[PDB]
Amino acid sequence: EKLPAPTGKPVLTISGKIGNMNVGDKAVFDLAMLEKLGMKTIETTTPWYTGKVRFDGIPLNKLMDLVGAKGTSARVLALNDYTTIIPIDDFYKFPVIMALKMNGQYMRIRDKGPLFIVYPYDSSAELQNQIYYSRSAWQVSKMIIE
Ligand SMILES: Nc1nc2ncc([C@H](O)[C@H](O)CO)nc2c(=O)[nH]1
Ligand SMILES: [Cl-]
Ligand SMILES: [Cl-]
Ligand SMILES: [Cl-]
Ligand SMILES: [Cl-]
Ligand SMILES: [Cl-]
Repeated sequence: EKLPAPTGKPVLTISGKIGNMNVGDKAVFDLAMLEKLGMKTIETTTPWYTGKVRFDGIPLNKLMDLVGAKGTSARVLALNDYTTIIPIDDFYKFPVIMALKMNGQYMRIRDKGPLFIVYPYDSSAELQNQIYYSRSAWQVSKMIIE
């Protein structure tokens, strides 16, 4: 089905090698649109917090299927200047999510919110390294499929 236009203010903008766009050559999502997609939880320890933290968000695998991603990598840009490149295969290899809530509460824009890419770190020794930590971009605003 076609992808609708955002009614609310945009929180995420996907562009690049995508097949489904709603605003020009881009897939723009308001918070409401993101929540229409199924949610998944990740309960894991992290190098940013003490103990386990509960992350609720949308799996990036279904997010890629929704925009019809046809690239190999994803250039993730933070609200300011942070940049990270994630191989799309990570989304199919791992149940990575785009977190919206942390401990059942929306993330504050001042902290990691509104969007935060999280991997299930404690689920695999392989995920316990800087590679995956560096790709866990917070305050996400744009995604470019390359
Ligand atoms: N927005 C944003 N997200 C980030 N996600 C992960 C990491 C890494 O843990 C390291 O700090 C840098 O690779 N740094 C950042 C960062 O600076 N900014
Ligand atoms: Cl809004
Ligand atoms: Cl909204
Ligand atoms: Cl769904
Ligand atoms: Cl390609
Ligand atoms: Cl292992």
